[PDB]
Amino acid sequence: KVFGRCELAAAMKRHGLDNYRGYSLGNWVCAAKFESNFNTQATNRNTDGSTDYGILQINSRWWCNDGRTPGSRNLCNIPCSALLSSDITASVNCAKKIVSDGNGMNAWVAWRNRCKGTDVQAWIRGCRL
Ligand SMILES: [Cl-]
Ligand SMILES: [Cl-]
Ligand SMILES: [Cl-]
Ligand code: NA
Ligand SMILES: [Rh+3]
Ligand SMILES: [Rh+3]
Ligand SMILES: [Rh+3]
Ligand SMILES: [Rh+3]
Ligand SMILES: [Rh+3]
Ligand SMILES: [Rh+3]
Repeated sequence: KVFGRCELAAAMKRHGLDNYRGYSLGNWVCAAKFESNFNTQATNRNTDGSTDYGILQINSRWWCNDGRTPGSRNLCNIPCSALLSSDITASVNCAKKIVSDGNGMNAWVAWRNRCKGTDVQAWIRGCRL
């Protein structure tokens, strides 16, 4: 499913991301924009053989099981395919664990390089939230 910007903002808000670990909703929407272009079905292979899945491009190296990432963990206790669903519940719940692990949103390289320090509020402008 390819979310609209405000549609995704609304779903992220309902699921508790707004100000989660101190990160305003615009941070999460900006991250999703540059990670996946709001596409829940997005996948990308990493150089190390792990794969990133879903709207927030969650990595099989640590967070989910895809059966093809040797030596990896499954800290969110989910198949990576759960992260591709039209329902963002699994991605949000796993994202909450990632952002709590010490590095905050710096875990998402595209957030660090493209969202951090910018006017992220722009990403939720106009939405009925
Ligand atoms: Cl914001
Ligand atoms: Cl594996
Ligand atoms: Cl932080
Ligand atoms: Na894994
Ligand atoms: Rh808000
Ligand atoms: Rh890499
Ligand atoms: Rh399985
Ligand atoms: Rh649901
Ligand atoms: Rh839902
Ligand atoms: Rh502004």
